[PDB]
Amino acid sequence: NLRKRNELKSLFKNKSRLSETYFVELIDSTLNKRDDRFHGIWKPGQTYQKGDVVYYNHSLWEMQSENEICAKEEQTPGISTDWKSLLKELEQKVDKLQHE
Amino acid sequence: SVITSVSPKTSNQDHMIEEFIEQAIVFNNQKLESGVLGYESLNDLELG
Repeated sequence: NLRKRNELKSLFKNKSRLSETYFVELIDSTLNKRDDRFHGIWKPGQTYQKGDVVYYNHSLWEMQSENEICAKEEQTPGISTDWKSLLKELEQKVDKLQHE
Repeated sequence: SVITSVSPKTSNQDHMIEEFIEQAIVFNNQKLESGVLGYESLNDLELG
């Protein structure tokens, strides 16, 4: 949040010595997928925790279960009852009104 | 002047030839820099 690519690139030159403040600024300024809760695309074989956000087909899903889970091959967001999404609830509701 | 060779029966000097040994080698080549980025292996950066 603090710095840009052109500011971070300014600390790593050809004749300088390393220091811990450079890595502190490097770690704080990029996105930590564990601490900010965002993992990108769903993959089987991972482990997730309560609150994680994941993109599966055309929707973002938040995990509801409070204990860690192993992402199983044949359990996928939409099939299981761990995950949740609003773009599907609202989709079905509007489909219902359209049909009615 | 005309150039010729050295001989142990016209002078008392010869050509000096000895054997080169690999394990007894010493290098004479100093590093231009040390301890900074771009000049050391990743194992040797101490994060000063």
